[PDB]
Amino acid sequence: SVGIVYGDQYRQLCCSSPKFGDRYALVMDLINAYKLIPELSRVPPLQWDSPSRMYEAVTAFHSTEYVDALKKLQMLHCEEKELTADDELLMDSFSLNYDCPGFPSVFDYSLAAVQGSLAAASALICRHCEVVINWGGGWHHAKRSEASGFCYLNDIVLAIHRLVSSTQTRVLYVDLDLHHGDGVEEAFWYSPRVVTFSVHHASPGFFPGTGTWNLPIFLNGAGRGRFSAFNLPLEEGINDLDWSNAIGPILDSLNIVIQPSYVVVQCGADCLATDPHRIFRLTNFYPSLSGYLYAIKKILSWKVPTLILGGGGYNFPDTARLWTRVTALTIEEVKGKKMTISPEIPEHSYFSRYGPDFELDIDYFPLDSIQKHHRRILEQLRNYADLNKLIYDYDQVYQLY
Ligand SMILES: COc1ccc(C(=O)NO)cc1NC(=O)Cc1ccccc1
Ligand SMILES: [K+]
Ligand SMILES: [K+]
Ligand SMILES: [Zn+2]
Repeated sequence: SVGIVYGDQYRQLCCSSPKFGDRYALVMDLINAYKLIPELSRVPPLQWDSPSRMYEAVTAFHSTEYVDALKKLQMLHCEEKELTADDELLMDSFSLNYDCPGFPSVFDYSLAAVQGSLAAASALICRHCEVVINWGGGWHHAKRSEASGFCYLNDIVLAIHRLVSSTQTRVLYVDLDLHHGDGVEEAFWYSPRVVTFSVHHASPGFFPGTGTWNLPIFLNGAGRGRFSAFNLPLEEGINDLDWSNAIGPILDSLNIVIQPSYVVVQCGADCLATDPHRIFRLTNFYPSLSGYLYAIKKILSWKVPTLILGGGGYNFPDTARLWTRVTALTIEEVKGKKMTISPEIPEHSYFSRYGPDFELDIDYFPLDSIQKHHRRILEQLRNYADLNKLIYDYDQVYQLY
C-alpha cells in the first residue's frame, strides 16, 4: 500500500510551533477534502516503552547533552520567569536561539517528527507499505549537537539510520528543498552506503552556505565515504523545465549505479514560484509539468521502497496544493489506479484559506553552467563506483546526459 503518517495527537503537535503554525492541518485537510484518505494506509507515530528507550532512539544520532538541553528548554518555556544567565549560555552552546528559539512545546514538537519518520521507515522495512509519506517530517538541517534553520531534531538521519541497519543495504537520499541538505549530508559524510544528493539554491550569504564550491573545489565525502555526497547548486530564477532537465539525468544515473535498497526524498516546497523566498519558479502544475511531480514520478518508476518527507514551505495553502498533488501521484504510480482531482478546491474546514480564486493550481504565470556540473557529477559518480567496486556500463550512463 501507500502509507501516510497522521493521528490526532500527531496533528496537534505538528501544529504547535510558531514558525510553521497550522500548515500541517491545511495539508492533511486538503488531502482529506480530495477524498484521498480512503486510498491510504494510516501509519501511526512510533511511541516508546520508557524514557530510556526514547533516549536510546534519539541518541542514535544526537548527543545526550543536546537532547537534555532541548528538553530543558521546553520545561523553562512552560514557566513564567525568564531564563537565568547560565541557562542562556547553555542554550547558546547548542544554538538553541535566534532562528531556533524555545516555545512551550519545542521538545514534543521536535520529537513528534522523529516518531513519524521512524514509524514510516519501519512500515517500509516490514513491507507493509511500498511508499510512505510524512508531511510532518523532513527537518534536514539539525546536527548531532546543534539546532539549525528551525530544525531541532533530524528525523531524516534517524529514519535513514534505521533503514541502512535493517540488513548489502544502500540508501539514496534526494533533497529537493530550496536549501542545501547540510545536516543529512554531514551525518553520512564518511558512509558509502548512504549516498546523498541535494539540489538547491546557493549564493553568497544565502543559508546555510554549503553545497557549493569550497580554483576552489567541491568537497564530496571523506574516508570510505569519499565521492558519496552529491550537490547541484543552481542560480535563482529557474523554471520547471530547466530544473527538471538539470536533475533528471543525475537521478537516473544515481539509481543505475547505486542500485539503492531504499530511497528517501525530502520534498520541501520552498522552490515554488509563490513561496515568499521568491528564488526559484517551480509550480505544482500537472498537464509545464511541475519539477516536483516530474522528480517524484521518475523516482517512483524505479519501484524501490521509498520514503517521501516534507520540509520547507512558507506559503501554507500553496504548500498544501503541491503536497496534495504529490500524494495523488504516489497513489496512481504505486497502485496503478487513476486519481482524478478537480481543478477547484472542495469545500472543507479550511476552504477560506484558498481565496480569492479557490483553484488547485498555484496562482502563477510562466545552461552552460549546468552542462559543466553534469560533467563534474558524472566523473564523481564514476570515481564513487570505482572506489566501491561497483558494476555498471559507462555507456548507458554517459548517454543519459
Ligand atoms: C535562517 O532562515 C532559514 C533557515 C532555513 C529555512 C529552510 O526552509 N530550510 O530548509 C528557511 C529559512 N528562512 C526563513 O524562514 C525566512 C522567512 C520565510 C518566511 C517568513 C519569514 C522568514
Ligand atoms: K535541497
Ligand atoms: K555519504
Ligand atoms: Zn528550505
